[PDB]
Amino acid sequence: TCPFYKKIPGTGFTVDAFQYGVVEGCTAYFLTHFHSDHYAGLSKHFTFPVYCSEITGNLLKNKLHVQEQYIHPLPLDTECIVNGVKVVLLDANHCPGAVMILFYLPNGTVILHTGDFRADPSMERSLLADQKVHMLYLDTTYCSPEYTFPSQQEVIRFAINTAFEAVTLNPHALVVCGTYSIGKEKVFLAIADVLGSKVGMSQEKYKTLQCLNIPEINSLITTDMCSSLVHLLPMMQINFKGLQSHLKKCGGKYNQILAFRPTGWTHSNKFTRIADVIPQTKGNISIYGIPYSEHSSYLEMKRFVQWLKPQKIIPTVNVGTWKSRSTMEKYFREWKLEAGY
Ligand code: NI
Repeated sequence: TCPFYKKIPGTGFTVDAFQYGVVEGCTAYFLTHFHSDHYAGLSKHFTFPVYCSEITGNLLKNKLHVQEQYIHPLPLDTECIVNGVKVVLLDANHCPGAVMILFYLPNGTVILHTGDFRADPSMERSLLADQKVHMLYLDTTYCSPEYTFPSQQEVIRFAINTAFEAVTLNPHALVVCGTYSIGKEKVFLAIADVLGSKVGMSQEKYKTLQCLNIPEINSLITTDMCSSLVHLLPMMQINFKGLQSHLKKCGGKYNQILAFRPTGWTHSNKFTRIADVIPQTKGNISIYGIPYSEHSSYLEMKRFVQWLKPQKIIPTVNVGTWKSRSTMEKYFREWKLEAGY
């Protein structure tokens, strides 16, 4: 059945709740972003109103075939009325089209649902600054102090410099990047830009990227693999076997692969700086795991919450075990006593 942390009290609304069949009492289903654990259940047979960003609505229409009449895209940073309730969509700094949702309840309660987000000090100057938030439905993915990671800018600098050096030493090296969802497009687009190439990819993945309103995209991507020296593959093919296989398919155009796996977190982060990252190598194949995150680090999360000062926090991630739930609740109380709210 639908869990309580997916329901917005005082409304007929749910968030990211498409796999429970008809939710009793639901008048509008919000979708924060186009990731499968959140859209799970949508298809061309869905006949209830879906509220989302423009980009998420492009993916619903083109990838899932949801009928246009049930897609309700809203502009960001704009007061909108949905079934008599004021809402605002805010950029969540997650994947393309991902939003946070502000609900202004008829009784005067204000609720922020972060969806999935990577907290940023820029958020402290959005429409959030303008009123008090009483309840926070929080993306707690990395809510423990072991989770540190570098800025996205530092990670992309490392990837650009590594790729440019390799290909300049060996003009017959191929760069491969893994993907299994939207998000993290900066990794492959930045590397292709420094090398003067388009990114080559499957017809399915090209279609997906063409829904994202990315500026000048026709100039950066292609389905012609032969004309590209940065290839995108399924994350599952980023291993020695899969890459050896791919290299055979390129017909002797290349004699070396340098591959990137943008993971979330990996426990090399507790010890190792970005400067000191090294690949796994076999033969003429090297694989780099780079800590490019689209979720908050522990410190980023803590800063956002201590700035916002909510009266009540409802975690949305890691809620399945008592030990996780109790650990998170202890951090929330620490943050509140340190900051004085
Ligand atoms: Ni996500």
